[PDB]
Amino acid sequence: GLPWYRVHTVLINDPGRLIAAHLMHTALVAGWAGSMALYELATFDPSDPVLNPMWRQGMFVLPFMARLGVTGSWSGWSITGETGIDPGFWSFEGVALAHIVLSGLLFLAACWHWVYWDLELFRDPRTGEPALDLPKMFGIHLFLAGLLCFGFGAFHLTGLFGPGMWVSDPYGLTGSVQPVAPEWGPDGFNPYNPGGVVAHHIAAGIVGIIAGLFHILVRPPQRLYKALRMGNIETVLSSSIAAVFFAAFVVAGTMWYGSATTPIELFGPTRYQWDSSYFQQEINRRVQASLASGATLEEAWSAIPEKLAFYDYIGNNPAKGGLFRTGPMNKGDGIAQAWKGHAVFRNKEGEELFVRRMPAFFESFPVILTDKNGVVKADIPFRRAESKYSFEQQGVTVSFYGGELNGQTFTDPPTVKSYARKAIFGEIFEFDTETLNSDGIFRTSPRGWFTFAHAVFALLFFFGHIWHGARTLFRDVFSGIDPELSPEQVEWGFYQKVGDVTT
Amino acid sequence: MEVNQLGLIATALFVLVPSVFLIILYVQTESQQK
Amino acid sequence: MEVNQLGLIATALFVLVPSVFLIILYVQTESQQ
Amino acid sequence: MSEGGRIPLWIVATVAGMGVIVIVGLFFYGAYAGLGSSL
Amino acid sequence: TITPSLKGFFIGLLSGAVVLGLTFAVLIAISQIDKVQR
Amino acid sequence: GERPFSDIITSVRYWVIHSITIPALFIAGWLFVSTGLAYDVFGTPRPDSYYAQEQRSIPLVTDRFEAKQQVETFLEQLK
Amino acid sequence: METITYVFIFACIIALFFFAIFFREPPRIT
Amino acid sequence: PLGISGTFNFMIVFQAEHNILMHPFHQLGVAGVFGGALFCAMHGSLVTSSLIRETTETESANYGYKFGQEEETYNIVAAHGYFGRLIFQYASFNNSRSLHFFLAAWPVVGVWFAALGISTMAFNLNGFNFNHSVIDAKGNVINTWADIINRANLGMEVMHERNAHNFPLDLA
Amino acid sequence: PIFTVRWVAVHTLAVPTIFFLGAIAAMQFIQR
Amino acid sequence: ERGWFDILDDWLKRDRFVFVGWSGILLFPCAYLALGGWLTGTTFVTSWYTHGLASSYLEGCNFLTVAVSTPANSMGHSLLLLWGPEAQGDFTRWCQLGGLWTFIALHGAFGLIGFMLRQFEIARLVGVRPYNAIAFSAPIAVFVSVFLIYPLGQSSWFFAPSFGVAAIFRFLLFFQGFHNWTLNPFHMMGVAGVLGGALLCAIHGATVENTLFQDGEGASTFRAFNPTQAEETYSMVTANRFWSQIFGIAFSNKRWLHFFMLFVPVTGLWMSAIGVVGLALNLRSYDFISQEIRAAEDPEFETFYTKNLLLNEGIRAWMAPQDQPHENFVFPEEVLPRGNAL
Amino acid sequence: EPNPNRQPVELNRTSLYLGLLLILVLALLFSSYFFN
Amino acid sequence: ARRTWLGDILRPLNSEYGKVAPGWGTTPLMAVFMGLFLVFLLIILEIYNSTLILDGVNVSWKA
Ligand code: CLA
Ligand code: CLA
Ligand code: CLA
Ligand code: CLA
Ligand SMILES: CC1=C(/C=C/C(C)=C/C=C/C(C)=C/C=C/C=C(C)/C=C/C=C(C)/C=C/C2=C(C)CCCC2(C)C)C(C)(C)CCC1
Ligand SMILES: CC1=C(/C=C/C(C)=C/C=C/C(C)=C/C=C/C=C(C)/C=C/C=C(C)/C=C/C2=C(C)CCCC2(C)C)C(C)(C)CCC1
Ligand SMILES: CCCCCCCCCCCCO[C@@H]1O[C@H](CO)[C@@H](O[C@H]2O[C@H](CO)[C@@H](O)[C@H](O)[C@H]2O)[C@H](O)[C@H]1O
Ligand SMILES: CCCCCCCS[C@@H]1O[C@H](CO)[C@@H](O)[C@H](O)[C@H]1O
Ligand SMILES: CCCCCCCS[C@@H]1O[C@H](CO)[C@@H](O)[C@H](O)[C@H]1O
Ligand code: OEX
Ligand SMILES: [Ca+2]
Ligand SMILES: [Cl-]
Ligand SMILES: [Cl-]
Ligand SMILES: [Fe+2]
Ligand SMILES: [Mg+2]
Repeated sequence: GLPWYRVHTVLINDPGRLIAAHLMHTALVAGWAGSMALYELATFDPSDPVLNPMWRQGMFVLPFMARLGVTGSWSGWSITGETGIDPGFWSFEGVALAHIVLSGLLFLAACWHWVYWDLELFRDPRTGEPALDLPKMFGIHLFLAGLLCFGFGAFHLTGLFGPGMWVSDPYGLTGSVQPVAPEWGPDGFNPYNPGGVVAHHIAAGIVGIIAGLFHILVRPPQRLYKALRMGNIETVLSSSIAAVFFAAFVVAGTMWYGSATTPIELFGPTRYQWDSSYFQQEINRRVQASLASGATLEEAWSAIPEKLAFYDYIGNNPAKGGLFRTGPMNKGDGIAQAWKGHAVFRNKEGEELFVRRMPAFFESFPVILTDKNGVVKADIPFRRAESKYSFEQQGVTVSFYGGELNGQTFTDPPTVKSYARKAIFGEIFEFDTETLNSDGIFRTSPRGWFTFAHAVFALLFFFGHIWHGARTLFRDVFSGIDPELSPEQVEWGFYQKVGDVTT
Repeated sequence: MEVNQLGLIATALFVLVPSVFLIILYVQTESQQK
Repeated sequence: MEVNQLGLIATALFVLVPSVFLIILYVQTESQQ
Repeated sequence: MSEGGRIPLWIVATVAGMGVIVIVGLFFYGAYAGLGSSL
Repeated sequence: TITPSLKGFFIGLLSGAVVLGLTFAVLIAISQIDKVQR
Repeated sequence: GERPFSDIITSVRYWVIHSITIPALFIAGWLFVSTGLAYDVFGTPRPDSYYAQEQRSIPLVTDRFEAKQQVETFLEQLK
Repeated sequence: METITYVFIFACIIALFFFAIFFREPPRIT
Repeated sequence: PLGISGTFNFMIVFQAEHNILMHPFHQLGVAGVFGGALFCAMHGSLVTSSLIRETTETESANYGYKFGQEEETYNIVAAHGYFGRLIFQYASFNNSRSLHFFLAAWPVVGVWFAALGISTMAFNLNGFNFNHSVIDAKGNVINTWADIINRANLGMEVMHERNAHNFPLDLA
Repeated sequence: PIFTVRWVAVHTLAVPTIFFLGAIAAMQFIQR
Repeated sequence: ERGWFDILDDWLKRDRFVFVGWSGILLFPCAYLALGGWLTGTTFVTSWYTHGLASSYLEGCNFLTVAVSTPANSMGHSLLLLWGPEAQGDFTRWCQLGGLWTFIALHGAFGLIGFMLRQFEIARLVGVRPYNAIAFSAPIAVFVSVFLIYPLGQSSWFFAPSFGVAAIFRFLLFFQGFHNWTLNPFHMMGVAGVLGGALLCAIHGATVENTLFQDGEGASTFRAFNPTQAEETYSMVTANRFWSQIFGIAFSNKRWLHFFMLFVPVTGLWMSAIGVVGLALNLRSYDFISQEIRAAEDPEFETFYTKNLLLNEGIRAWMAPQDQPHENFVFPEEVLPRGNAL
Repeated sequence: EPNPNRQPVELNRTSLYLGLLLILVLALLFSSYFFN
Repeated sequence: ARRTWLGDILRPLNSEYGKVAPGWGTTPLMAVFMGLFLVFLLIILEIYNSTLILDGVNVSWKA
């Protein structure tokens, strides 16, 4: 009989049951989307988009609904923190309901096509054998894909007939769904320009319509039909798998580096924003502008939004997690409650000292403080007997500006050392570690988890492409080579051209 | 030891679902006419 | 709700073990001549 | 002439091998002198 | 406005086309001279 | 087909040709180093060119787009 | 519960060794 | 130690105390097991590539072989003709006896050398030491990748068995 | 002038190899 | 008059000492440039400006210590094209900036594509199934995950492996100290496939060689085989009985045996590639949370797992300042973790 | 009408033993990380 | 086989199985579009990589 890894090949010459199987797969995927959204709604806390946004809570499909304009709940909240909004039917709950109903309808259609597999449509009128004209099917489906792609760009993303898409300022403070006009200049190919996303779908959509019409109306060259085995449906499986692993690598890349379609309020900040101190630079720029205008130090730091400070914290860096540290980021460091304010460290002489921040590479990191010129001025020693830079020897204090601890100063060395240990993570926050029984160990964000799954799946699908591409091009020898393979074709000197009996 | 509480069900289903898949296939192979 | 931590594995095996027993028997019946 | 076997293969192999021994020996000498010798 | 890196892009592009063009012209030329007998 | 390698390298003609070309290539490679040209083609420091006489800092490149000028500056500091 | 789980899987493996050796499909020359 | 993490502990301490990575017998060991795995995949794929057709599209090709049959089940001339063109003709084995001797010899010899590496570093004849081997004209040490290995080895050395050493040299 | 693929392949490897070996030989006499 | 494409196809597929094929148009330039780049760099090119390291024969390194090192961390994931905005056409600067690293990695990647395409092309011409090509997907998955995906998840090419013997050793130790890579179950499956593959190689070769039929009079038995012969040269029946009695189980199907020899090392390498994709994101198997909770509360609880984390912490602190020079780490002596005396 | 594309499925005893070994050993390997 | 109303409507769209254009057909044109597509991918890759840097194209969150 068929071995276990070949059971599904019974569909190769049965178009009706292949459609049924594809219907069942589609029902399962849509049901997953609906189920996933319901589970997230049952667990999502909407009360604080500043310090407990979705990406702290392990939300995976919630950001994809928000990306395209579904931002509100039938229960009255919005993911931007509004109250008393009417989202209409197309709330998070409505989207989930729609997918569950779709799943059921697809399931019923699968049953029908499985029972009534022997449709005259699937037979070649000439031979009476099962037959799919795959070249024309490609044209039909490409034309349809072009129309949907165009309409998505021209009506949905523009807001012309639809909600638009999520856009934000460069620091992810004021994101919202907005209509977006196409960008038709070279900045349309900038991955951080959302107008390029709109222009892409308009232009690529029109191209897909034109190419679709071409592939509907023009037959394949005999040379290409033969060489790509266009009568063999497994050729389509090979090149489709290749297209799909290409796409999977691309979405993994744009998720990890960031783009207009992976905004930080939906998926969390990138690792590179920590690497380049992106948020720390903007915080310092605002502080210095406040000071230049006459603000006191307390005022300058108090003018920094908690949300901005929270981005400047390594517990939100997606490169700080672990493969088996499961669940939301809140399960690790806790549910963030409030910024404690900016810690300023000084030695007994009064010089400001700066805690050396932890790089993403390091599970643990020492506590070392330098002056503005990078000279080491204090640390927490390991060996004590020859310590020279201890906080006790150097009289290190810490003062807080902004946040909960604004205006307070600590001098007790263990307390000063505890704050310094928090400062290697960037800005310091107070966390609720009890509600989830958090363990204090960093986890990655949806940005991290999406990237991992899609890079892994992309690589695995490379094998699938190779496998089915081989199966297509070597179909005649799938069960073995010619029982009487002429030694003249495999031994040297007999033929001038390899594998050519006429040479 | 404070282990993950879902570790037990995860391991149990990891063993049982594919093992049962194979047992089904084996037994219905043995029962086919010989 | 503070439910018993063993409730899940208890319910899962309670369903799965006898259910798979029946599926094994059904399938090898179908495959008989 | 292009005729093969005029120069016996065993002499070719012996001479080539000794050349290899010489060049590799020079490299080991260089490990103890000049750059890379730690001195 | 053609930036230096755009000029560099064109240099890379033409360079690659030349390598490929010459490769195929040579291969085609050799294959036309040195034909297989049937 | 082509002649076996064992026929080629045991022939007088092969060794007449290669008693000239092999030593010539060897000596050219020798001179490529012994004249110091290899240093300047590849930009490799000579033993007296890793550091200036008193400098204690390795000339690590820190700027992506002016790294070219950065190396050029590091080299003029050797004086 | 973790120790029981580890020892259970180990014990199943040892049982499988027993069946795979003594209750193998016998090699037959045809 | 007789355990999985204990094995890694043994390996890391061994690297700190013997620089085993820089020992040529361990390098031969790696060539043995990397090469053994490569030739395993190679031999497996070449014989599988040349199975003689004995089954239909829905049967496993393994049923094309009957235990104890007198005829070989694959076409070694076909396999050789493929492999000789992949590299070059003389790089391939056409003699099954030479081929299978090679498959035995390569991993066995390499692992012999692996075992002799451990058994001779057992008496503290250790891996190559190129620490500070490259020096500039004044005498500044110019680091190489060997010096970076040394920095990692030092971290292993100073931390292992953190309460056991009272005197400055770890002499066993 | 009749070249073959084998001749070309041989010399793309052999010619640089001898040149490189002369270079590495000379390096053995460099002093800091 | 057949057309130029078919004339070219003829010449490309002529039976010659080294087969060319359409795949050779990609394979031979890229493989040659990858190999030539490595030999050039390890012979002549420094790593002073990218790493503060000497790395060539010209500088005094030996075969174990030469390398073509990765570019400086400040280059990011720049393609570092010779004509690109960093080297701006200057070959000398390009070498000093690390351009040979991306040169070798990228030409090597396309060379590996060309080689697998060659395996398909030759298999199709001689009429065998392309399992050899399928087996080669494991080397490709390893190369792509380790030399491309891993650095692309990190801050820059700088943390990719550098092309050298000792440089690769450093990469191993970095992965222990920073990733606890030995604890990773995907690496463990990789180890199982490589060691199991080496085991299968040795045991199969030895078994054939010790169940040979006497097919000649020589005491050296290699000559008593003819490639065209119909009969098995060794006794499958005797081999099966021996292993059944020694080990408990034995192969009985020669086709399954050889497919299993493909399956085991190929699957192992694929699993290791998956773990490295995780490490690209620092998604490590670094800790067991239950172990850390117990150890943090109970200072008498110790396992080999906690012992190895102390080793890792030593590795990180002692190697990071010279291994990551762009970080400008200064770790005063007093902060370095050290046990007693050492 | 009966579908002519159906085929019986098979798993012989050796394959059962091989599969159970794979599953049980994978479980023995991954369970520690599931418990964490 | 079973005829249906929708099946009869769709019949012409699945009626030219195996039909081909002679010889090389539109292969040369296809090759042109493939070449253009390759260059396009190279452009967007090098813009994202900052190997190709264009006036007014700031590849950053700040644009
Ligand atoms: C006004 C015209 C217009 C505009 C403004 C856009 C705008 C855009 N296009 Mg679109 N496009 C258009 C017309 C347009 N397009 C037309 C007419 C077509 C033909 C149908 C296309 C087909 C097209 C494709 C195929 C792609 C775009 C993409 C994009 C986005 C590029 C920025 C980016 O993030 O790329 C990121 C992607 C890249 C930089 C390409 C990477 C190429 C890889 C490296 C090649 C090798 C892949 C392979 C699997 C190897 C993996 C190895 C790895 C494991 C190491 C941007 C939104 C890209 C996109 O969707 O990004 C999200 C994209 O892939 N467009
Ligand atoms: C693209 C896939 C994908 C991604 C990126 C996410 C991402 C996320 N999920 Mg979701 N989820 C998914 C699919 C996905 N999910 C599916 C299909 C289901 C139904 C099962 C769910 C059900 C789900 C629930 C119930 C929850 C999440 C949660 C989360 C968040 C934490 C995830 C975590 O801890 O993983 C941890 C990752 C692992 C432990 C990795 C598993 C590695 C496997 C076992 C390897 C197996 C190896 C194999 C056996 C070897 C074969 C070898 C052989 C071939 C030889 C994160 C945002 C959590 C959350 O916070 O929600 C608010 C949460 O509670 N997800
Ligand atoms: C669009 C994607 C796609 C599709 C439609 C197919 C379809 C097919 N494959 Mg291919 N393949 C793919 C991708 C795909 N494959 C990928 C990504 C890989 C690498 C992982 C492969 C590697 C592969 C091999 C080696 C073989 C096939 C074979 C087949 C044929 C028989 C399938 C079968 O009976 O399995 C039956 C499967 C089971 C009974 C159990 C599988 C359980 C898996 C291992 C774990 C469970 C997965 C989980 C339920 C869902 C995950 C989904 C999502 C996360 C991706 C069928 C044409 C076979 C063939 O060619 O026969 C002639 C064959 O030998 N495929
Ligand atoms: C087939 C063999 C082959 C392949 C695949 C590569 C591939 C590569 N080379 Mg190598 N190289 C080769 C042979 C090859 N090379 C040879 C023989 C030499 C010696 C001359 C070199 C010397 C070399 C150097 C010195 C460098 C490279 C570099 C590179 C990389 C960048 C190349 C690039 O961006 O080109 C871009 C150009 C193209 C892709 C050509 C496009 C041709 C298209 C298809 C024409 C179609 C036009 C279309 C119909 C109309 C569009 C018109 C347009 C104006 C709108 C890439 C990995 C660079 C590198 O590695 O950086 C680290 C680098 O610095 N190569
Ligand atoms: C019939 C009907 C109905 C109903 C419907 C429904 C109710 C449905 C549902 C559906 C559903 C409710 C579905 C679900 C699905 C799910 C799924 C499909 C899942 C899957 C999963 C997976 C595949 C996973 C995997 C994994 C794991 C487990 C671990 C980790 C790793 C991974 C991720 C791989 C209505 C009334 C409408 C009407 C019409 C008719
Ligand atoms: C990069 C580049 C390029 C290329 C170049 C090339 C292609 C080169 C080549 C080169 C070469 C191609 C070289 C070679 C060399 C070689 C050598 C250097 C060798 C040595 C050897 C030895 C030393 C041996 C040893 C041994 C062994 C191994 C084993 C046993 C025996 C004995 C011990 C003897 C171009 C221009 C395109 C562009 C720019 C960039
Ligand atoms: C939680 C674990 C759940 C896992 C669920 C596992 C699903 C397993 C489904 C296996 C289905 C097996 O499908 C079974 O195939 C066999 C042949 O192999 C069919 O059997 C058919 O073929 C055989 C042999 O030609 C005939 O003797 C038999 O009369 C005929 O009906 C059965 O009619 C079908 O029931
Ligand atoms: C207890 C030492 C003196 C006070 C030091 C406070 C550092 S900050 C402290 O850090 C904990 C870990 O993040 C958090 O859980 C908590 O919210 C926070 O208050
Ligand atoms: C290298 C790109 C491959 C594109 C192939 C296009 C072939 S084009 C094709 O070529 C034939 C020659 O073989 C001619 O007979 C024919 O007139 C011409 O149109
Ligand atoms: O035990 Mn286990 O490790 Ca051989 O060194 Mn000394 O002793 Mn202890 O230290 Mn290092
Ligand atoms: Ca607690
Ligand atoms: Cl230890
Ligand atoms: Cl001591
Ligand atoms: Fe064999
Ligand atoms: Mg020297």
